[PDB]
Amino acid sequence: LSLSTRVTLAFFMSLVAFAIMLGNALVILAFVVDKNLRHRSSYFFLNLAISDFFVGVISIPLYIPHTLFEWDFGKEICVFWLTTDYLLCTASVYNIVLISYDRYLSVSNAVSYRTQHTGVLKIVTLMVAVWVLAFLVNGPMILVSESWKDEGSECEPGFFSEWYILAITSFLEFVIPVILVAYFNMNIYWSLWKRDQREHVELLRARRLAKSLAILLGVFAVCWAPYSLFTIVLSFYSSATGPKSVWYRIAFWLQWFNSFVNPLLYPLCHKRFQKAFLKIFC
Amino acid sequence: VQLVESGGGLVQPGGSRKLSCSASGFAFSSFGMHWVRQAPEKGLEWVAYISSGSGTIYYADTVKGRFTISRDDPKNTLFLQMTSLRSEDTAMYYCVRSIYYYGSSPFDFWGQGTTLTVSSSDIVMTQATSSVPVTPGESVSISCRSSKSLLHSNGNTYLYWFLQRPGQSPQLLIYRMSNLASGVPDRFSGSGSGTAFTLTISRLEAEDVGVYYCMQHLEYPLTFGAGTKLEL
Amino acid sequence: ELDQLRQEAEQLKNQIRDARKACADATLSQITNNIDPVGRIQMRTRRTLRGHLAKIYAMHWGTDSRLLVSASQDGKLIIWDSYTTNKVHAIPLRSSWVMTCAYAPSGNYVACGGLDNICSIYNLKTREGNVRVSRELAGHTGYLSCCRFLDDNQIVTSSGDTTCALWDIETGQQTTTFTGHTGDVMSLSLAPDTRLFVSGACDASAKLWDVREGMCRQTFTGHESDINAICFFPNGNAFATGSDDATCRLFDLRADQELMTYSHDNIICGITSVSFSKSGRLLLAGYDDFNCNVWDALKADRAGVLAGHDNRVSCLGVTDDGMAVATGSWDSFLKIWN
Amino acid sequence: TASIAQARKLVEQLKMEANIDRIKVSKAAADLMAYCEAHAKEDPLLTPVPASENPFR
Amino acid sequence: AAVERSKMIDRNLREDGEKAAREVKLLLLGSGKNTIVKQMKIIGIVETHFTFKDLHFKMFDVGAQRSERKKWIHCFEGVTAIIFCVALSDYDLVMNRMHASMKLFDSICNNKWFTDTSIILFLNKKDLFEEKIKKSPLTICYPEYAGSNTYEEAAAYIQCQFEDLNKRKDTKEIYTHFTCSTDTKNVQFVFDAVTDVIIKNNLKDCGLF
Ligand SMILES: NCCc1c[nH]cn1
Repeated sequence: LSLSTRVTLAFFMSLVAFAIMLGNALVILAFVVDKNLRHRSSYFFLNLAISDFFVGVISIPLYIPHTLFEWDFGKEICVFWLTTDYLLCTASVYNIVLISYDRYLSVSNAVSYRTQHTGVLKIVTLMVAVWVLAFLVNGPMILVSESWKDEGSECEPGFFSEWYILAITSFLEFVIPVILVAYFNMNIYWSLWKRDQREHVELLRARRLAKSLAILLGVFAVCWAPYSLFTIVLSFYSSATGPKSVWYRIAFWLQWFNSFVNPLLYPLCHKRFQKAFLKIFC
Repeated sequence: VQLVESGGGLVQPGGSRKLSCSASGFAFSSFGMHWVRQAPEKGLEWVAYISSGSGTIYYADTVKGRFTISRDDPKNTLFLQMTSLRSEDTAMYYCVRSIYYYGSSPFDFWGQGTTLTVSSSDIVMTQATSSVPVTPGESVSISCRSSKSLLHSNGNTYLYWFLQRPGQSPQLLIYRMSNLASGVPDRFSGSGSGTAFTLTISRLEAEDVGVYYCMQHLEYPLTFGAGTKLEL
Repeated sequence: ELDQLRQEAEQLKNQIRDARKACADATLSQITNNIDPVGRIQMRTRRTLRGHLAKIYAMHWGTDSRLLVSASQDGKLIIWDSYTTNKVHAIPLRSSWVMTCAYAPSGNYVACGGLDNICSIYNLKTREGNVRVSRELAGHTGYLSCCRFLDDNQIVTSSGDTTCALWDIETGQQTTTFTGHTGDVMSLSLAPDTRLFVSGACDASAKLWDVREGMCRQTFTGHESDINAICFFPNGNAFATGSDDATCRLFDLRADQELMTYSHDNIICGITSVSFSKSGRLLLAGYDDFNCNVWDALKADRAGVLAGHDNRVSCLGVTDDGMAVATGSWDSFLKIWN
Repeated sequence: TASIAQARKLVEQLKMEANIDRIKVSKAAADLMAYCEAHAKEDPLLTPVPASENPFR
Repeated sequence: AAVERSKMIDRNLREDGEKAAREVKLLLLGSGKNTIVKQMKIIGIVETHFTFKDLHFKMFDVGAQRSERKKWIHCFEGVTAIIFCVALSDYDLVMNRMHASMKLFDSICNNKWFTDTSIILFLNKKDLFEEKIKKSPLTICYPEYAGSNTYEEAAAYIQCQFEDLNKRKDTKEIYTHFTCSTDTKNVQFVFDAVTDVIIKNNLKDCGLF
């Protein structure tokens, strides 16, 4: 490819990485500064922001020279990149699942949710469990499958050779999270709908709630389904390991785009975080 | 207000004892407690300290590692568990309550003490004399010295004056070198420069006789002066 | 005898207005125009006291110029060390709704009151190691909006029942009652000599009282809305009020008329608090638009702005040495400026 | 009979505050000006104080 | 030591805010307020604290405040809801009592400090209203009306003129309840209507609405 085109692509990808870093840096700054954001939702937003921020700081900057400028990763460097990337992505997915669970609890058991006393220890336990499961899903298989890789230098995880491992990983990191998020969002909508001139107001409010929940679920699914399905299909046809097509690379980038999108949906739509941002920026 | 201790007595060397200090009539949980001892006819010697809430604990190296200061706020009790009791541990240990906020008097009340007998860097504070004969109605001046300056950047000079009348426990007179304690006649006064301090008593009365002590609270371990006695 | 008696009232009011205008030779802005302007005042936030979890309604400096109390409707009355930003005390209150708080000029007591119609007195120098309730003054039928100690023994309070009262704290009874207002009394300010005080009420009038006698010496009008704040000039020959019509006014006690108005076209909000600097050259006013404006008190110029609060500034005080200014707000924060 | 009594009290008090003497505002305005020039030097907020004498740095 | 005292105070101040954030603050206005207060009295300003189904409520009755409400109404910004009490049986009484309640209801409902605060309307004394409606017409109160003499239609007309005074629509709800003194459902209705307020507050905070 031409040098000018490669430079342009590198600039665009660096811009994307900078945006991913910056949104989550703003979220973390607001959390640390306000000190009125010590509710459970705030801690979960902080966890998600940390995961997306470290996606921005590590994965994409390492990716740019490897792909566009042909920098050759070391074997240990490739292992580190793969482990960190998969851990962070699954951590973002599981943070979204935890946020959805928290909102479902707030809507379905509002009395118990409000009167319940939740110490910082339990919140930290939930966050650490999210990170631990995010690791357990992917890392223990990446490290084990590193041996399976052929002599040729390929930085895809080894288990890509076997399709059942890919299916299990996608099930534990995509299908179950999607089903849980759909269930929680549908239950939130059902709560509002059961609660519901004035009938026009109720209809409009229910439509807005449905639109918001559908937007969240659809963004998550659209970002995470393409690459997972592409990988599973190519592995089933034995094409997973080898040259990548343009559509495959776009599907690869969709997940990092989700990491970019998460700050603007969950934190930025919350009014307490909005107040914190306004105070900091004014 | 009342601090009453117990647990003293005669013990053989190598043993261990536990002293108690039950509080009565004040917000015990809001006070930092000290243990202060005074060997027979020698002088005062600070032992240890436990903060309000049990956050901080301090010891004097003479006893660090063998003692421990523990607290029981719900029961309003302060303990001193002592182990490996040498002969030098013979002394009258006192329970002293301290509270530290801006403007407080942190050595205001002392317990009655409990006698413990065992069978057979730091700021040095020196009191010039050990006995001063005088008659009632005459103004007297006591003085003591420090190694460091007790004057802080705050503008506070952490020097305290006590008075242990014959047969009684110490009573605070001056805190931070110029402030009269609560319930003491206004004839006492304190002044200094940072390393040289003095305590002036105008119109001396009969009951103003006893050993005067000058203590620094600038830094730990807390150190007492030798002790100046007023004779009559 | 109602119509002719009332006509006599109007005739005497007209005579009063003629007397005030007769003695008014020249406006204050004509003779003070020869003074050099203060210039520009930039005060930095030196401390930020953050322990309150609700709106802050009142604050008062101790005469030490280092200690200050604040009252929030989270039910707490906090004493601060403004040098080390430490918390000296935290006093829980029986009723959460407090609208005022005071510090005894000796430093041994703190007073507060609000929607319960009771002025409670707290002892800060108990031998048992805690702040107790020493007295509960219950004589008002309306909420308590201000209270200030004269000494450790007697205190004066304003109330929403349209009256001010002087109390004996040892007995707990009103020594004298000050009556004559028509609306709620929102603020009072003790004179430096503590023999006179001024009170502003919701009838847009300020009245000067004699503590020992119990009578109106003078009445001051001119504000178009409720007077929320009032403060004495340092020499005690004048006072300044802050009203809901987005104006502050300086009233002279000798001339018996207003001296100048501190208003700006871009300010369309009510004044919540007013204060003077140690030299009486700076009138510090808290505003409902979330910031405090510093006014050149002799030239009626805005010399600076203390814009550091997220909600409206409820209270405003200056130390007895003039070293610092404290501002509270509904954003739950007190800030010290210098 | 209550309304007239309230008005009667109003007239008596109003007459009392009319009888007092008033000093010309040009003289009383100068008194505020004079007090400010006398105490100007010892006002930390008006005349900025170095960071050594400032207890809030 | 002094700095360590300030931190111990912060610990207990912040522990008090957590406890005070788990309580439902209700502002009681109105009439029949004493009936409502005595109905949920399980445990200047009169504060009633009661507990129902694991929720702690604090009612603040400002009836004995003869002062300018403009001065202290903002003190109650942040309450979960306002309980407004109206007596149905007081429309032929005296200008008109039912129009004094309507004048006050419009004041608080459209108040700027209470833009997001839901109102729980209690239309009290329905037993005395159904006896006077058959005895005296409602035209004495509302000159414009059709269902001259019937409890169901007259009460519905009254309830409609209170919820039509609400100018903020979709910003807050009005939960109207018909209540005789003998009623034994009032606390449940407040709990049911408060739970709706809490849930809508959670979804609004998340930006979902
Ligand atoms: N979650 C597997 C790593 C990846 C795919 N796309 C972006 N990053």
